[PDB]
Amino acid sequence: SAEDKAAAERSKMIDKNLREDGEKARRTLRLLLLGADNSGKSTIVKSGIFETKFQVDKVNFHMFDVGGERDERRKWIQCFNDVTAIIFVVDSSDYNRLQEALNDFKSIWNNRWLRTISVILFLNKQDLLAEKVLAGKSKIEDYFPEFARYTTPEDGEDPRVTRAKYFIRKEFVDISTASGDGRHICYPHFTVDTENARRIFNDCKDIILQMNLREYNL
Amino acid sequence: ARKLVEQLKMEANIDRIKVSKAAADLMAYCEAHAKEDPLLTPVPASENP
Amino acid sequence: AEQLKNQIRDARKACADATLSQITNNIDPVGRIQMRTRRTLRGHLAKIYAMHWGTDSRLLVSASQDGKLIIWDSYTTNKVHAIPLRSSWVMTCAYAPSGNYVACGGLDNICSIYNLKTREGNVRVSRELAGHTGYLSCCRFLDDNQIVTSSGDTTCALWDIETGQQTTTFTGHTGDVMSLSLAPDTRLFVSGACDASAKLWDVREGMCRQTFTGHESDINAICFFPNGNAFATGSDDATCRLFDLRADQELMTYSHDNIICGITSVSFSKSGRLLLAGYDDFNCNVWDALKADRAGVLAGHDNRVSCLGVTDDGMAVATGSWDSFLKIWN
Amino acid sequence: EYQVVTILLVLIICGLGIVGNIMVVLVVMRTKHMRTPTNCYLVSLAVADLMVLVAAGLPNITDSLYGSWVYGYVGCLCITYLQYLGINASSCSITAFTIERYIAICHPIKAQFLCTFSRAKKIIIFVWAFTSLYCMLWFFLLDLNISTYKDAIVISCGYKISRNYYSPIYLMDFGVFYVVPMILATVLYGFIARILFLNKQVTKMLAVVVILFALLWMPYRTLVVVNSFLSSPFQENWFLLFCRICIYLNSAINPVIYNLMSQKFRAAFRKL
Amino acid sequence: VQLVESGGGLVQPGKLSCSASGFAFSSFGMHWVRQAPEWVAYISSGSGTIYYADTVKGRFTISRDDPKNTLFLQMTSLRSEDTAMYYCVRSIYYYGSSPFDFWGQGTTLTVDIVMTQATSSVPVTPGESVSISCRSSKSLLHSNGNTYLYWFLQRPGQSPQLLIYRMSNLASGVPDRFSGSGSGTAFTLTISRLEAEDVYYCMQHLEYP
Repeated sequence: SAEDKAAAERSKMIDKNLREDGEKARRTLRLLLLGADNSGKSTIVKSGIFETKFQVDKVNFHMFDVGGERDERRKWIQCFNDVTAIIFVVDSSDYNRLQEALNDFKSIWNNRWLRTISVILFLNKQDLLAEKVLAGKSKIEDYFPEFARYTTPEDGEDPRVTRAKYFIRKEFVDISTASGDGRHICYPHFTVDTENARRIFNDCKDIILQMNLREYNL
Repeated sequence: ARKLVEQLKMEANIDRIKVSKAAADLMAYCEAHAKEDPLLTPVPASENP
Repeated sequence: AEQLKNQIRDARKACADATLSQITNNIDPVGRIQMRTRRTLRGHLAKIYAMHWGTDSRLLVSASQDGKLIIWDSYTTNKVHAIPLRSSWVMTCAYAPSGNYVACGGLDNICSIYNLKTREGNVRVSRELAGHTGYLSCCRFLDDNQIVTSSGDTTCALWDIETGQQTTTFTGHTGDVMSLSLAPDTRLFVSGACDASAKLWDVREGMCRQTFTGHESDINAICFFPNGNAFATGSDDATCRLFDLRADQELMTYSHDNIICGITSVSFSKSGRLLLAGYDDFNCNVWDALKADRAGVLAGHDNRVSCLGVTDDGMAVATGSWDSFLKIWN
Repeated sequence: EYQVVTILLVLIICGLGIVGNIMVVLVVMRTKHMRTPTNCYLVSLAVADLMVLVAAGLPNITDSLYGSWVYGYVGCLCITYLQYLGINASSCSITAFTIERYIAICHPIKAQFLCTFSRAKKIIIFVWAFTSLYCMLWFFLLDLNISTYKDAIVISCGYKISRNYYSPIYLMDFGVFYVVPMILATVLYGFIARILFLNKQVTKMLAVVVILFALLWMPYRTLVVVNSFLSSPFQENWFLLFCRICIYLNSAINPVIYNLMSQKFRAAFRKL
Repeated sequence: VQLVESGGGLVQPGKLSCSASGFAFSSFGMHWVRQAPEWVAYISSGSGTIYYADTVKGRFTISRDDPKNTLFLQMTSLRSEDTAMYYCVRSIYYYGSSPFDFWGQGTTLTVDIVMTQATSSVPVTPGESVSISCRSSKSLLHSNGNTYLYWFLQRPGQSPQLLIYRMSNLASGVPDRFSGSGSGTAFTLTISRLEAEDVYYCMQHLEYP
């Protein structure tokens, strides 16, 4: 019959036009840009789902800033579980915008669907916190109650702010290394300057390599 | 608050029958179509492709 | 209005005469039946989010994460159309009862509506329904000029494809509304919401007629019984349950006592005694809707099954899953 | 006696790999993963380590008491083609797994875009075709002979032509299946060690693979290749049974060296 | 929505181009039915299938072209049997599709399974519910159950159309006064409530010539 021997030659051309559109959505490492609330999430690299893209040394990255209804993340987060790395930008200047990020980091990490994805934790506006310790207000001891007993090993330079910025970074990785199980681990950074378009490609090469260590039985 | 109480009377002042006849008529649809169901009773290959 | 909510709890659930298990105790069950993978509709290349069985029981769409909507022939495993999507984060799909229209909805708060039988031979979008403020979770078809739509901002719409704007808007939820389904008697529909509540709305009136509760986690799967007098939900707390419209209670609870993975999709049979259910333990299940048993298991997927439907005549069961393999059972 | 104890030394290390490679396939083909290329590159080794144990481990069990080819000519073409196929596919699906393993580690951002399940089939169906093309070449140089001096007219499954004239089949299997997996796993595992020293608890198990797959294929691939040059071929039982007890010992640890020392195979086995 | 062919070459025996301006003709079959005063080919989109004609089969070629939609034939040993009007057809098949839902122009070049009913001299009068019935030999309850049936409309105009595809159903752009019913290896076509602008053709589709 010339009908179903031609309605199946149609099916073998709709076959070969997905394996040429599926070899283009597998060549870019997707990401998931996720700031907290006006924390400089748009000033790190530079329809209703803002998908920004960039490439560094011939590796195309696609970051997916979701400007939805609110920061609930209850059901649109499972659509991004085939992703390489979440990016969690947080401004380190304020103290109401750090203890809110601590409540916004044990929800991403302690989860169900993101249990194989590692956070490239960016820190921004640290030159508005080092410029907020010379001001001398510095309510880090007042906001964070257990700050006053913290040394500063392995680091302009000032040991008062070096103990400060290492306190929150050790507070960031404290909820990280509780239940991470080696599959996914945080990768904190320090910075609003342009030296971080390499600092993600330099870090995603240790995210894939930590999968291929477990993939190829090493 | 001021609009929830008026929007609650639309789901409160309705009539509710017992669940027995609500499930007996659920089974009454089930018995009449338990022959023309190609997945319930595995009918032979006269029409299954 | 705290004490007025207890007036519903004494008039909708306290009016029960018995349970449903005492009705289906002396009923001869199906006992043990088994489906089998007749077809294997491979070709997708990402996670598959929704499918919808056509009216002639030999066509179905499938929506997947790779940005493709694909119409299949369920007899000869034959692809009919390739519809490339605008935003590839699609979570729902639809098939018109005329068979001329399909419609997707994604993360971009937008319902596109495609026309299949154009005179130019292609498939092109007829009316792009923008106007939601959250992600689109489900979309349906009443006729070729009426489409109901759930979204991720507690609002169910009721569009009109010729004009383009919402003729009705169903507010009155807390979280999102994750799935909705029209009735056979098409002047009513139901919607399962992400705040662990299920709302019975009304197409002609415009206000929500009833509100059903009982799930612990959030309801992401709803479907009508084919008589239009009942519907069965499925949430992420690994329990399904079937309510009823004339009784407003939870008559049948389809709880698997040894599973922990959440139900993703639910569709009844063409006779109302095969509750298909797509879970998160990488495989489906089959529930006898009468006696609440595990009469069959459609274990043929390796990742989670997200979409599942039964035809109008009752010919097959096609289950799609996150491993890009949609499989027809019989 | 002497050979009465080596009816057990052959038939329990060709049995632990004949249960260990069945332990591979029931883990791979009955789990619900996506069939990753390392799940596919090892079944190509778990059906090549079977044929050198279930078709080469016991023409030694049923012939240690006879001394002649008990299978005659219906076996000495049809079972010795499956002895030179469990050799050149359990040592050629190793250098196709090492290259897939080095590219995935020392170039991981350039090997999430190449290594696919549709690409693992592209090499394994290739590497079984290209070694069935080589083991069927034995057919036209393989037929048994009879010797009437031992106790009677008894000899087993030997060579049709003179042994000195069987040289170049034994060097193009030497330089392709022994010196390639001993050089391209020495270089391409030191490259993993240089990468794992820049950012290292598993690099000792990776240093076992280079030694254990070059000291267990060492005596067979140097005794077979010297009998092409010796005027009198070596024929004693105390050494030839030892130079191919390691061949069975190499294919009984490939479900352990390449498989059991993993992290995800053990959790996959714990669910089945 | 639109489709056109070109030609009508008058030449001694022993190339007529189409153009689907406004179509998706990279997703259409391309026939050429003769009906001289019955095909040529079925060049499908994705040209791996080129059937040919019962009169030559090795010449009178026809070459596919996708981007500008240049469907033509090649004048290679033209005979007196192809002296006809080739209607390129916007037919493509899937379960729900209508072959001959659209049709080209009767370019009019003046160069098997038997379903025989000529009746080529019938005057017409309105009002009476007439019924033509072209039946065939083999049972058209096929392996797929879809009857490749025989009732194609036409007119005194210079281009054809379709009335009854698969013995029952109506095309796109034609009126709905035509109808039909049938069974195994039969068809009773009920063209009733006649009017003005109402020849007529019945040919098979089951196998290439």
